[PDB]
Amino acid sequence: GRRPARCYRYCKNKPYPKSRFCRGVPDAKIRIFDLGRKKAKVDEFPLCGHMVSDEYEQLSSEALEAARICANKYMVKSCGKDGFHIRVRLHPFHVIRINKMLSTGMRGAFGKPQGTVARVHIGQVIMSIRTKLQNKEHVIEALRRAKFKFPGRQKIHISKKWGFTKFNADEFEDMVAEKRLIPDGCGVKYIPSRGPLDKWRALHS
Amino acid sequence: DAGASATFPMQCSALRKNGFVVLKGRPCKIVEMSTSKTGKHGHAKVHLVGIDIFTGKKYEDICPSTHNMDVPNIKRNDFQLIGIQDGYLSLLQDSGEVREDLRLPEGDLGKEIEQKYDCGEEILITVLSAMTEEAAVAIKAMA
Amino acid sequence: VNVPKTRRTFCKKCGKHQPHKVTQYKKGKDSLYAQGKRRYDRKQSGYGGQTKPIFRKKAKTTKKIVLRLECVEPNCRSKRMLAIKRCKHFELGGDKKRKGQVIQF
Amino acid sequence: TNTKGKRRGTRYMFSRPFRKHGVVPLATYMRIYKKGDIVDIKGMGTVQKGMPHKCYHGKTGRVYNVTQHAVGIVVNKQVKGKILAKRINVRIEHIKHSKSRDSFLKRVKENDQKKKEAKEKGTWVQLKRQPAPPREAHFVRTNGKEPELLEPIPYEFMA
RNA sequence: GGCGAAAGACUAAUCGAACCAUCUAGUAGCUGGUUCCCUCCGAAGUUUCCCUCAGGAUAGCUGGCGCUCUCGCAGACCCGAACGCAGUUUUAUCCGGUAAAGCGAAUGAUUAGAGGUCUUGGGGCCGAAACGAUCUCAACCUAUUCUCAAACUUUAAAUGGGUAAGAAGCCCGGCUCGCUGGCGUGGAGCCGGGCGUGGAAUGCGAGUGCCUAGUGGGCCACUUUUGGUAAGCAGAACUG
RNA sequence: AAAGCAUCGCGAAGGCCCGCGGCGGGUGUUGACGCGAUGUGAUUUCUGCCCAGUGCUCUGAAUGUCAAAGUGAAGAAAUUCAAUGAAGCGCGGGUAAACGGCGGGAGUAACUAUGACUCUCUUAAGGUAGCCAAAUGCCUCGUCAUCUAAUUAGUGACGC
RNA sequence: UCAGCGGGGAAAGAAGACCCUGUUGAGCUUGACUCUAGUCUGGCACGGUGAAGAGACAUGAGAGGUGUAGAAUAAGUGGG
RNA sequence: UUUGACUGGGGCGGUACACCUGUCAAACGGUAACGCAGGUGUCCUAAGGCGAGCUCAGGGAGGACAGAAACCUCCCGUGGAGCAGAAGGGCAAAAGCUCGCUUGAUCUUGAUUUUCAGUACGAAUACAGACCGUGAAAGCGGGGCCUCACGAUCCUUCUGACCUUUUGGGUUUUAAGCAGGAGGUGUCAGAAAAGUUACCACAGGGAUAACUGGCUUGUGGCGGCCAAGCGUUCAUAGCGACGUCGCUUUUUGAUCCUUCGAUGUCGGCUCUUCCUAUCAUUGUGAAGCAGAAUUCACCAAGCGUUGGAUUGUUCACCCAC
RNA sequence: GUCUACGGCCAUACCACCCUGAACGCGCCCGAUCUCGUCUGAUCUCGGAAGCUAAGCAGGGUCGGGCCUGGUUAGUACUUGGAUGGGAGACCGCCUGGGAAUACCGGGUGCUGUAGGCUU
RNA sequence: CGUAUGUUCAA
RNA sequence: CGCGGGGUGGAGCAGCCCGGUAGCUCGUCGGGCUCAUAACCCGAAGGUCGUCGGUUCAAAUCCGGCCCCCGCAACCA
Ligand SMILES: C/C(=C\[C@H](C)C(=O)C[C@H](O)CC1CC(=O)NC(=O)C1)[C@@H]1OC(=O)/C=C/CC/C=C\C=C\[C@@H]1C
Ligand SMILES: COc1ccc(C[C@H]2NC[C@H](O)[C@H]2OC(C)=O)cc1
Ligand code: MET
Ligand SMILES: [K+]
Ligand SMILES: [K+]
Ligand SMILES: [K+]
Ligand SMILES: [K+]
Ligand SMILES: [K+]
Ligand SMILES: [K+]
Ligand SMILES: [K+]
Ligand SMILES: [K+]
Ligand SMILES: [K+]
Ligand SMILES: [K+]
Ligand SMILES: [K+]
Ligand SMILES: [K+]
Ligand SMILES: [K+]
Ligand SMILES: [K+]
Ligand SMILES: [Mg+2]
Ligand SMILES: [Mg+2]
Ligand SMILES: [Mg+2]
Ligand SMILES: [Mg+2]
Ligand SMILES: [Mg+2]
Ligand SMILES: [Mg+2]
Ligand SMILES: [Mg+2]
Ligand SMILES: [Mg+2]
Ligand SMILES: [Mg+2]
Ligand SMILES: [Mg+2]
Ligand SMILES: [Mg+2]
Ligand SMILES: [Mg+2]
Ligand SMILES: [Mg+2]
Ligand SMILES: [Mg+2]
Ligand SMILES: [Mg+2]
Ligand SMILES: [Mg+2]
Ligand SMILES: [Mg+2]
Ligand SMILES: [Mg+2]
Ligand SMILES: [Mg+2]
Ligand SMILES: [Mg+2]
Ligand SMILES: [Mg+2]
Ligand SMILES: [Mg+2]
Ligand SMILES: [Mg+2]
Ligand SMILES: [Mg+2]
Ligand SMILES: [Mg+2]
Ligand SMILES: [Mg+2]
Ligand SMILES: [Mg+2]
Ligand SMILES: [Mg+2]
Ligand SMILES: [Mg+2]
Ligand SMILES: [Mg+2]
Ligand SMILES: [Mg+2]
Ligand SMILES: [Mg+2]
Ligand SMILES: [Mg+2]
Ligand SMILES: [Mg+2]
Ligand SMILES: [Mg+2]
Ligand SMILES: [Mg+2]
Ligand SMILES: [Mg+2]
Ligand SMILES: [Mg+2]
Ligand SMILES: [Mg+2]
Ligand SMILES: [Mg+2]
Ligand SMILES: [Mg+2]
Ligand SMILES: [Mg+2]
Ligand SMILES: [Mg+2]
Ligand SMILES: [Mg+2]
Ligand SMILES: [Mg+2]
Ligand SMILES: [Mg+2]
Ligand SMILES: [Mg+2]
Ligand SMILES: [Mg+2]
Ligand SMILES: [Mg+2]
Ligand SMILES: [Mg+2]
Ligand SMILES: [Mg+2]
Ligand SMILES: [Mg+2]
Ligand SMILES: [Mg+2]
Ligand SMILES: [Mg+2]
Ligand SMILES: [Mg+2]
Ligand SMILES: [Mg+2]
Ligand SMILES: [Mg+2]
Ligand SMILES: [Mg+2]
Ligand SMILES: [Mg+2]
Ligand SMILES: [Mg+2]
Ligand SMILES: [Mg+2]
Ligand SMILES: [Mg+2]
Ligand SMILES: [Mg+2]
Ligand SMILES: [Mg+2]
Ligand SMILES: [Mg+2]
Ligand SMILES: [Mg+2]
Ligand SMILES: [Mg+2]
Ligand SMILES: [Mg+2]
Ligand SMILES: [Mg+2]
Ligand SMILES: [Mg+2]
Ligand SMILES: [Mg+2]
Ligand SMILES: [Mg+2]
Ligand SMILES: [Mg+2]
Ligand SMILES: [Mg+2]
Ligand SMILES: [Mg+2]
Ligand SMILES: [Mg+2]
Ligand SMILES: [Mg+2]
Ligand SMILES: [Mg+2]
Ligand SMILES: [Mg+2]
Ligand SMILES: [Mg+2]
Ligand SMILES: [Mg+2]
Ligand SMILES: [Mg+2]
Ligand SMILES: [Mg+2]
Ligand SMILES: [Mg+2]
Ligand SMILES: [Zn+2]
Repeated sequence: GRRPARCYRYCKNKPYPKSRFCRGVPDAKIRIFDLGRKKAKVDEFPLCGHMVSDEYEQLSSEALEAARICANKYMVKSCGKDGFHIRVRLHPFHVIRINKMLSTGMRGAFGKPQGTVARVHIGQVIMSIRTKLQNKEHVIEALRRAKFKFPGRQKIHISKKWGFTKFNADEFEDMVAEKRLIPDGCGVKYIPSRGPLDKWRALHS
Repeated sequence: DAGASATFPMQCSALRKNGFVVLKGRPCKIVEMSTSKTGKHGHAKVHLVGIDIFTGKKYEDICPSTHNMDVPNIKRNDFQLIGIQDGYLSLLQDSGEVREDLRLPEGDLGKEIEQKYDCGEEILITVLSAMTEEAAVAIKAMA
Repeated sequence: VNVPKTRRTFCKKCGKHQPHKVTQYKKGKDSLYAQGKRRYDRKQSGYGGQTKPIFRKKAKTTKKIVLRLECVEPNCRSKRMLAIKRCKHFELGGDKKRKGQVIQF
Repeated sequence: TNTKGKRRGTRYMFSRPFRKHGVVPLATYMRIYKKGDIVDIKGMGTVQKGMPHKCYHGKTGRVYNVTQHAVGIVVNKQVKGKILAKRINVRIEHIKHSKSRDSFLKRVKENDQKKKEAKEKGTWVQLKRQPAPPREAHFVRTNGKEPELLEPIPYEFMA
């Protein structure tokens, strides 16, 4: 089976991604990174909550899967099966190796792929949930449960941005009225006041 | 006429059940390979027997795994047959030349070749030349 | 490797480029009266067994081809040995390569 | 153990800069090199002939021989615990004039010229360079404006 | 050699080759030892080659011996009247592709939704004799979006590496050349003259030869760093 | 070791062996019911298949190899070159109580299972008569029975 | 200090027999390398007296078909 | 008489033994492991040399048979092609392609670079002197666009001079020289080389394994955290999936620090003491605890934990108390 | 003001689409006898001068793409040297010096050498 | 030279 | 976790090696012969060459991954 996660907690090796030099990597435990209502329009889910790592460590693909399931399950219970959208912001790209010791020694010890981990930085966001403002308490509580599936310390931070966009919530509505933020599915498109005037014409037509 | 010797040097343990080897001054093809490490802790030896490339005579040898063994050089090519005279088959080259040297095989193979020629169909024989001698040992037909 | 049977190259005795007849050098027959052989026979005489090494660990699967270039000038039949790189296959005056022709299977 | 390859590790060193590939601009060949001047060695991968070895790239030497396409350069090379003056031949594509020597040669002319005017005028012109001296005293006018008060900002968790 | 109903048994306490003397002080890259005092200097476990890896040769590190020079003074008293270099900075100039960053920049990897929809396929419906109409899902394109790279990169540090900071310089006149050449052209060399504000800081006296022992098992720490779950583990860089 | 069994060599100018040497010496004051060399191991009952390999042996008409001496040819000669061709080897036969060796896959019977049967690859021969988890079986403390309250033991059976 | 005792002295006895290293051996084996006693075989000598035979090699002839077609392609092989 | 070396002990294995690319490698250069991803012992009369013309991969549109795919045409096309091979670099009126002519892959003396001891070999750079190729010419070219593709002494063999010597002189053969190639040492600075030893020997080695101790704790053992779920209902009486944090040295590994002028090896037997992660027994708390029985947890090691069949057994398994 | 020929730097010069272009030029353009070369006088070579700036080309345009440059990012990331600093660690803070890169926001859109020409 | 076989009962 | 040998019509097996075109036997199917079956005779059909990539003008074949099925080795304490 798997070694305990304590054996691969620290970013001890250079990144070792699945590439043409690293063949036979088993598929990561986590495959679905986005769940809930991914289609919900930018304006439907303004409130955003992030789980932020406070250590420079490795999070295994299995750990990412368990937290995703744990957060999803609770959010369905508290807000509904379509009252939010969860995105896992870490993709396990670092391949960890195992030198199988089956009853020779350390001769030729370079191991074989065992799994994948996501090298996380202090302050890198681990997972994000966007929902309505009235569900802030649940998003903290849901993210609180998912914290117990990870090693190390994590912090829950309610973002001042609007939804999953990179624009402040307190000014998001103003930019949309002034056509500097066109709703484009999940996110928005920023309209730079540059480029051919035809594009400005269509927007204001 | 390249200086490359017909003798080709190669190890013994890196020889398979298909490889060509020269045993007792005779080109041979390996038909069995079994290694063996005698002594509690000594060098493993490899026992290998090769059946000749031309003759059917098997040949046996014992060599330390590490030791090296000569590998023969084979010039193989197949040409269509046009005419049989005095036991000397007449052959045709891709270059366009005709040499009526060599000889039909001295067994059931050779007799079976000539009766095909007498009937007349898609015929072309291979020319195997190792060391200094030659043997025509194979038959082929077009489609 | 294909090398032509003739080439125009420098002739040392003529002091100028001349046509040369190109053959392949082959080792001559040992004289048996060469100093080294006369010593070898004298050393091997009598008892003692083999007195000189017998090389066995051969490794080269090719040889360097030496071309015997002969000046075609009738008054200067000078010969010079010119070596080329190692090659498994070598022929003099082979049919030249052509482009854009069918493989012919 | 690494290989002894002559161009090992020069993947980026002898590569051309981004969007600088192609024909070698011809002012490179129009430069004049004479015995005694100081040249910077910088191998260029476009020209594979007359390459300097990788140990001489980034080194500066003195020209001692000039040929049709190349120059002989004396370059200092540190070999373990000794420095050897190595004489290397490189095509002029891989060298350029050291601007440091050109700047110094200009200053020698300027010093020699300035000395002649110091004799026909008494005045003593400073020739030797001086390290940056401590700043001399001065006044700082507030111009009525009171200096702005700076305070450290409160911590904000930006995630 | 013997002898062995065979155990390599027995052959004078000796046997898988007796005993005695000699060759013979046999050879040993291996173990052990290697004898008074004080004084001064003082290492190496690294490079390359070796049937080399418990050893050598080789360079390095060491010592000894020098030699070649530089630097003296106002004074019996008291009393003034630089040759060059550098485990360092500065100034100038060149070198680099690590850290970081980037992926709405190439290469490779990778999540989501949106809009188009030419073509391409599927589902399905009208039509249903025929095309045909129409909708969907994909593929495909476009603009965005999540996340990454030792063996990717437009960018790109810090530390770092080279060189220069004059008298072997500069300036002026002349001459030689078989090289070069439209041209006393170009280049180089040679000869004569003139010019000291010795052309950054700081420190220091330098240069040069011979002979040469020991060493060539290393180990540790900061920081960087490879393999390993890890190790008082194995392997590197840097300085101590 | 042994009796018993089998095999091998030898008719003396010999077999086997000794010996530095003397056609010296042992067997041998011997002669095939003998001497010498091996294997197996009383009796009882049997001793299957394989001569492809490796030995050994037989054969030598003849081809292929094959030394010295000799013979020829050229040359001033040294020398070179050719022809000739001993044994041996190669070629052919015999021999396993010489050394030794002795197979896979697939289908198939009217419940199921199995497989007398059949197909196919393949060897020099494909392990026969027997015997067995054996002093010989990993799996294994095999499965069944017996022996015991309880048996990794014993015994009997079974045998890809 | 006495009688005991066997925890410790990593107790004594012996320059570890295992294992590894040495460009250190020895006993034995063999398709290892290089030799050798013996043995087989050929040649020269000791080695003589007779008799009857054979082969190769070189020189010249004048011959050497045959199922077939021609009526002897002796057998080929060229210039024809 | 020999039966290589390296080596997380040795053997098996591999070749990290001679080389090349990218990385490691910490932005000069150098830099290790049986580090990672690969390649080499070749190939080429052109795939060498020059010149000339040309533009590639791919895509769009169109054109009888013709279609996904035959050939023709236009358009876009920074190289997304090709350049022998591994990779990296380089290259677009070219280094690619096609064509033409050729033999600079020739002869010769030095200098230099790379590895470096700054020796050799190999390979390479820039010149010089001949003789040539090509192009109108400038010019380019003494092999392959660059980074690998290879080999001493001795010996043999070949090539060169109206060459030197061949011994008292002369002629001739022969032999020996001088210079340049080749034949090869891949353990690639280059011995000529099979096993076994449990019958063994010597010098040594804790530079080095097998047992004990130490570090480590993957593995083994034990415990916790969250809570999807199990539990007629009910996450948490008793359980705990996905994850995740630990402890122990009672297993095995990993390592090789101590011991090879020696620390007696397994198991049992006997005997003492100790630990608690408590089976029982004393005191208790909880239950899906009516009673009885049972389960969970706390204080707790004071005391006890047995008799046998098989097995050398530790371990198992069964009989019985 | 600008062109031609030969250029140096090699996008501030490229790319798309557009508007304008006097003069001279550069072009397109006409033709194949000669030179020369092609399946094809399209290309290439040659001999010209009826027409045209349609194109090339040149100048300009475009809340244009690209490129160049500046700001922001940010004294952030990273980093030299130091501590018997913190923290179980992972890592972090400070002292001493150095100091980036996107997104995002401005500005620019060839300069110039030699020779010859044209613009009352 | 060389081939085998023919489901049960039933006049 | 090692080393080797193989996967090819319904069955067994060639071809590989030694790149240009999948074959042998049996079976299956159809027609004879026979009263009928087999035997025998005349014909026919049948394979993604385990799968995925790469090289090549061209892959069952050469090279490299994955799956499957079988053997060999695992020694000294
Ligand atoms: C390997 C050999 C040639 C080498 C080029 C060479 O130089 C060898 C060299 O002379 C060895 C000497 C050198 C040393 O200085 N003194 C020693 O005495 C021996 C030969 O290769 C073969 O031809 C046969 C090779 C087949 C194998 C059998 C024999 C080799 C024979 C040839 C002697
Ligand atoms: C495999 O089991 C074992 C292996 C070795 C030893 C002896 C060694 N143990 C420690 C010492 O080094 C040595 O003691 C002596 C007296 O020689 C014992 C058991
Ligand atoms: C290992 O077996 C060792 N202790 C004994 C060797 S017996 C010769
Ligand atoms: K390396
Ligand atoms: K490497
Ligand atoms: K990218
Ligand atoms: K030394
Ligand atoms: K006798
Ligand atoms: K046999
Ligand atoms: K036989
Ligand atoms: K003999
Ligand atoms: K020329
Ligand atoms: K060696
Ligand atoms: K553990
Ligand atoms: K010991
Ligand atoms: K125009
Ligand atoms: K009935
Ligand atoms: Mg690591
Ligand atoms: Mg946590
Ligand atoms: Mg003799
Ligand atoms: Mg070149
Ligand atoms: Mg007795
Ligand atoms: Mg014995
Ligand atoms: Mg005695
Ligand atoms: Mg002594
Ligand atoms: Mg030693
Ligand atoms: Mg050597
Ligand atoms: Mg060693
Ligand atoms: Mg020692
Ligand atoms: Mg690098
Ligand atoms: Mg980085
Ligand atoms: Mg960046
Ligand atoms: Mg010394
Ligand atoms: Mg020394
Ligand atoms: Mg030492
Ligand atoms: Mg060392
Ligand atoms: Mg250590
Ligand atoms: Mg260490
Ligand atoms: Mg160590
Ligand atoms: Mg009997
Ligand atoms: Mg017998
Ligand atoms: Mg028998
Ligand atoms: Mg039989
Ligand atoms: Mg004979
Ligand atoms: Mg028989
Ligand atoms: Mg049935
Ligand atoms: Mg049987
Ligand atoms: Mg049995
Ligand atoms: Mg039993
Ligand atoms: Mg038994
Ligand atoms: Mg039993
Ligand atoms: Mg009993
Ligand atoms: Mg029994
Ligand atoms: Mg005691
Ligand atoms: Mg004692
Ligand atoms: Mg000892
Ligand atoms: Mg001893
Ligand atoms: Mg031993
Ligand atoms: Mg040694
Ligand atoms: Mg010996
Ligand atoms: Mg002995
Ligand atoms: Mg032998
Ligand atoms: Mg060793
Ligand atoms: Mg070397
Ligand atoms: Mg580097
Ligand atoms: Mg560095
Ligand atoms: Mg570097
Ligand atoms: Mg390339
Ligand atoms: Mg060209
Ligand atoms: Mg090399
Ligand atoms: Mg020249
Ligand atoms: Mg060239
Ligand atoms: Mg000689
Ligand atoms: Mg003489
Ligand atoms: Mg040589
Ligand atoms: Mg060597
Ligand atoms: Mg021995
Ligand atoms: Mg024994
Ligand atoms: Mg130790
Ligand atoms: Mg030691
Ligand atoms: Mg103990
Ligand atoms: Mg231990
Ligand atoms: Mg622990
Ligand atoms: Mg565990
Ligand atoms: Mg769990
Ligand atoms: Mg130990
Ligand atoms: Mg003791
Ligand atoms: Mg001791
Ligand atoms: Mg003791
Ligand atoms: Mg007991
Ligand atoms: Mg307790
Ligand atoms: Mg107690
Ligand atoms: Mg018992
Ligand atoms: Mg025209
Ligand atoms: Mg116009
Ligand atoms: Mg713009
Ligand atoms: Mg900027
Ligand atoms: Mg029947
Ligand atoms: Mg019937
Ligand atoms: Mg009937
Ligand atoms: Mg009836
Ligand atoms: Zn000549």
